[PDB]
Amino acid sequence: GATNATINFEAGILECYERFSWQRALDYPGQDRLHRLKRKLESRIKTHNKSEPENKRMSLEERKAIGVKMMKVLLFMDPSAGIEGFEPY
Amino acid sequence: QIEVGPGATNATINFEAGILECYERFSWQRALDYPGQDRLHRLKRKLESRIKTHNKSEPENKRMSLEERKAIGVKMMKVLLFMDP
Ligand SMILES: [Br-]
Ligand SMILES: [Br-]
Ligand SMILES: [Br-]
Ligand SMILES: [Br-]
Ligand SMILES: [Br-]
Ligand SMILES: [Br-]
Ligand SMILES: [Br-]
Ligand SMILES: [Br-]
Ligand SMILES: [Br-]
Ligand SMILES: [Br-]
Ligand SMILES: [Br-]
Ligand SMILES: [Br-]
Ligand SMILES: [Br-]
Ligand SMILES: [Br-]
Ligand SMILES: [Br-]
Ligand SMILES: [Br-]
Ligand SMILES: [Br-]
Ligand SMILES: [Br-]
Ligand SMILES: [Br-]
Repeated sequence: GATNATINFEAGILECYERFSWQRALDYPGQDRLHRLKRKLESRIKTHNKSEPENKRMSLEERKAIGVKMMKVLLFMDPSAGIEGFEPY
Repeated sequence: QIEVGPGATNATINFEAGILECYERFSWQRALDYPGQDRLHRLKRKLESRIKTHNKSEPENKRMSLEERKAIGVKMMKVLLFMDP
């Protein structure tokens, strides 16, 4: 529910920790935090997906893309994936 | 783990202050379940403590409040949000 939405949002959040860690900006307790979040969302995704029909199931990967989009919208940024898609103004 | 420089302390505080801002924005979608609300409140509480401790560890002209650090965090979040590996 609010559980699905919250999972997808948290999957975007995870993707951002990951991107930041890739750029060597995430500190060591931050990377512990990233590992806890990934394990926790994995277990939460397994459970949520097990309680829905086949066609209402989504991998972590798909969900990350959903949460990244949510994050863009909330921060008032163009919602399109990737570096392509900006408007001029 | 990934090896990082001393710059990552402040960067991670700023980053996480951007994260917190996002949770806060998402919350106003009432889309945030109880474990999500607890994660947000705990984030804010721990970040305030880290900010106070880090600021107390720095000159004065480098000290920054939570609201200033969120502003830095959101700047970083634009860059990150549009470069997908
Ligand atoms: Br959603
Ligand atoms: Br450290
Ligand atoms: Br932490
Ligand atoms: Br993604
Ligand atoms: Br903003
Ligand atoms: Br934009
Ligand atoms: Br898209
Ligand atoms: Br779009
Ligand atoms: Br993206
Ligand atoms: Br890209
Ligand atoms: Br537009
Ligand atoms: Br490394
Ligand atoms: Br550094
Ligand atoms: Br920074
Ligand atoms: Br978080
Ligand atoms: Br809340
Ligand atoms: Br706040
Ligand atoms: Br300050
Ligand atoms: Br403040």
